Amino acid sequence: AEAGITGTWYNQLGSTFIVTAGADGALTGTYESAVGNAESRYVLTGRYDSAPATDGSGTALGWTVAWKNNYRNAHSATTWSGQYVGGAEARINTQWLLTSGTTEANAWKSTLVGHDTFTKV
Amino acid sequence: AEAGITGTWYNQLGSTFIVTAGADGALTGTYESAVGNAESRYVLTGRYDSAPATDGSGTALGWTVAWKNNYRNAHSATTWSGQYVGGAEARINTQWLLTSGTTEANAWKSTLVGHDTFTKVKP
Amino acid sequence: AEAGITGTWYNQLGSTFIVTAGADGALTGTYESAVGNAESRYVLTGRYDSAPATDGSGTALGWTVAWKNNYRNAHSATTWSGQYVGGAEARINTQWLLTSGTTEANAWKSTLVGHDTFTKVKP
Amino acid sequence: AEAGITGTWYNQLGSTFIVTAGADGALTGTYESAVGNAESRYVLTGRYDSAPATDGSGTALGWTVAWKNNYRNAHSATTWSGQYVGGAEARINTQWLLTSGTTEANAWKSTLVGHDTFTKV
Ligand SMILES: O=C(O)CCCC[C@@H]1SC[C@@H]2NC(=O)N[C@@H]21
Ligand SMILES: O=C(O)CCCC[C@@H]1SC[C@@H]2NC(=O)N[C@@H]21
Ligand SMILES: O=C(O)CCCC[C@@H]1SC[C@@H]2NC(=O)N[C@@H]21
Ligand SMILES: O=C(O)CCCC[C@@H]1SC[C@@H]2NC(=O)N[C@@H]21
Ligand SMILES: [Cl-]
Ligand SMILES: [Cl-]
Repeated sequence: AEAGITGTWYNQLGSTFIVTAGADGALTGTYESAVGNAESRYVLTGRYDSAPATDGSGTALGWTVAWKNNYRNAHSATTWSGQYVGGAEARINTQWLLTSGTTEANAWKSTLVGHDTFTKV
Repeated sequence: AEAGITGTWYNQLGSTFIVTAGADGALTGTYESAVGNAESRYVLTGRYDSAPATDGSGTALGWTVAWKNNYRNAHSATTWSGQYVGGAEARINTQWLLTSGTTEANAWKSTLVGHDTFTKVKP
Repeated sequence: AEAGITGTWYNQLGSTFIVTAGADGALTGTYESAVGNAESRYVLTGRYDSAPATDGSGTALGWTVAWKNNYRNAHSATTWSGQYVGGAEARINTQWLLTSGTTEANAWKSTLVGHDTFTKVKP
Repeated sequence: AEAGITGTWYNQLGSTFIVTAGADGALTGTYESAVGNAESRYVLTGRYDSAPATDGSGTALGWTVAWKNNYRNAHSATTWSGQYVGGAEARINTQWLLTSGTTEANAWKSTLVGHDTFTKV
């Protein structure tokens, strides 16, 4: 179920995700990406489902980062959807969608999809 | 888009999205889905990139809804990633990922993908 | 759907899809994209699940196009996964993944996702 | 570039992918999944781009499997889109879409998305 979601997590690209999970299902924190048109920290907000089921399943959650801060504005946003699994080795396994603002003409290629796995290691 | 995004929006399935965009790039609201293991409203939170470009580009944004409220708990969460295009007929075009909590064995089938188009209602 | 799928189809972007469905569940044809780093026709191959169900369910199918022909090489490939719904107005609703070849460092940005709806033309 | 794509590959679920790559860009073979409403082998057909670029990049490719054979018909099809990287440890990194045939009513939940990594180990 929910619990040790709060913390500093890192993914395979070396990005850093620092989050706080509130008792009612809210997620707040900052994100720093190791790749892309990004630099320093960005604000993130999400939600996680605070009453996961009791057949050892993961806890579903998701969050968003709009890539604008006081250093850069990449006119895009990424949303990560996945589930947390705690235990000896806790992991957050996600799939994400990165949409950039385009003109109608380029709207067909506005969205990248990928997957990231986060650990506190 | 903060004034332009704020409002009531509906999508092709008949689901309702009520949102407020804050000066800081924040999006907060409630979502009511016309389909699925959902009932009543659910809280949503997201962000939108406040200073787009001039030009006729869309404003990127995204939000999340964990499908748990006082009436139902579906143990899943959906994230919508898309762009807002304003105008007389403003629209928000998105693609979404719906992940259900699963055992490690069934994790390969935990995520659904789709796309929704939202139309804003007057006011 | 083998007779129903066989034909010329166009999607919202103005791209052409000419296909033949074989008794064995095979799909073979050519694709012409209205957008992207593409020119002329490209070969496509796919499969479709020949014995659907009775009922008013769609026929699942999917196909791939590697964007290389005698005129252009974009070093990318797109796969479309969707369902065929026949009737007077038959449609093929799909979601696709377009992967470009990259270095390991840029692999995180190698795949685009989208959705296309195709309309069959008479004959 | 292209080359040792032909062979028997296995993914993290233990599924087996046996493919033959033709000199003009065709891929043919069989697929056996370790999970899902599937059993025994299924026919697969795909394409790979036979002239990848010369900045050590992967070779883009994709293939499809309709899940019907003489044992089962799951009324679905999966398409894998990704790139091959050869070398000491060759890998095929993909993202896939699994669409099941549904009624219009259930069309919103007809497609699963996931990612698989294949090795010859
Ligand atoms: O380039 C941009 O548009 C802004 C930075 C995007 C970074 C992406 S989001 C998904 C992937 N996971 C990460 O940790 N960073 C990249
Ligand atoms: O069934 C669930 O797990 C919760 C309800 C999911 C409803 C989905 S979210 C994406 C799509 N868009 C909608 O408006 N409703 C469905
Ligand atoms: O630019 C490329 O790499 C090759 C052309 C890609 C065209 C894409 S495939 C999905 C979408 N549907 C179309 O008909 N065209 C675009
Ligand atoms: O259950 C079905 O509809 C048929 C079997 C699906 C097996 C899937 S395809 C993606 C993932 N990768 C595998 O090797 N098998 C599963
Ligand atoms: Cl606010
Ligand atoms: Cl044939």
